[PDB]
Amino acid sequence: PEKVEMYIKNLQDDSSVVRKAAAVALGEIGDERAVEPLIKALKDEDQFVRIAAAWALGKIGGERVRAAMEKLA
Amino acid sequence: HHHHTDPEKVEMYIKNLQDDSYYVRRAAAYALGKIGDERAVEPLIKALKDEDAWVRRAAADALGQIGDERAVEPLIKALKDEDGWVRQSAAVALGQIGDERAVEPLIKALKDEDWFVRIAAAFALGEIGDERAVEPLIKALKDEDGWVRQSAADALGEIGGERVRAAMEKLAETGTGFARKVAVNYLETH
Repeated sequence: PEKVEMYIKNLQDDSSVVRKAAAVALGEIGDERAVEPLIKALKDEDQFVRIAAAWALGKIGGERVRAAMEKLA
Repeated sequence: HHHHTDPEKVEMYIKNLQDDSYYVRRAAAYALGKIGDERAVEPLIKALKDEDAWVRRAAADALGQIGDERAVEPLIKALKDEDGWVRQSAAVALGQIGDERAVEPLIKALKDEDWFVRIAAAFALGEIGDERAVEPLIKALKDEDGWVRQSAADALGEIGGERVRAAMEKLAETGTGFARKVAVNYLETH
C-alpha cells in the first residue's frame, strides 16, 4: 500500500505504543526497506518497541528465505 | 507549536472510532491514547471488540496509556483474543493500570503460545507486585525463550517479599541453568 514509509517514520513517534505498532506493521508488510530502520529500533528505550522490532525482523527474514527457496524449488 | 488538550479534537477522534476505514479507526485510537483524555475510555472499550485486529491492538494500547480502571474487565477479555499482538497489548495495558483483578488472567498469559505475550505478562505481573505470581514466574525461568526467562527474573526482583526470598534461597541449591543463576544473583543483590 506504500504506507511502509509512514510506519518507518512512526518508528520515531514520541508515543512508544505508536513506535511499537509501526514495528509490528512493518513485520506484517514483509518489505526489505524496513530492515535498516528496524535494526536501529532494537536500541529503542522501550522494551516493547525492541521486542516488536526483533519480531518484525524475524518475519521479514523468514519471508526473504521463503521467497528465495521458493524460486529454487 | 505546542497545544492544549482540545475537546473538539477528542470528539473528532471519538467519532472516527466508528469510521468505515480501519486505518482511520486505528489512527483515532492512537491519537486518543496520546491525548489521554478520559472521555475516550468507553468508546476505546467498544473498539477493543472491533472486527480488525489492528484497531483492537490500538484500542488496548491507548487504554493502557490512559490508565483508567474501567478498562480492566474488557482488557481481561482481550487477553483471550485470537490475535497475539492484541493479547500482548492487553497485558501491557493491565500492568499499567495495576489493578489486582488482572493477576490471575496474567498468570495464565505467562503460558501463552507467543514469546512476546509471555514477556508482557511477566512484566505486568512485576508491576502489580502481587505474590500469587511467584511460583508461576519461577516456572517461566525454564521458558524456551531467553527474553521470557529474563522478564520472569526481572518480575521476581520487582515483587520481593518472603515468598520470593524463600523460593530464591531454595532455587540457588536445587535449580539448574539460568534459574539457578537468577536465584544466586537475587541472593547477592538482597
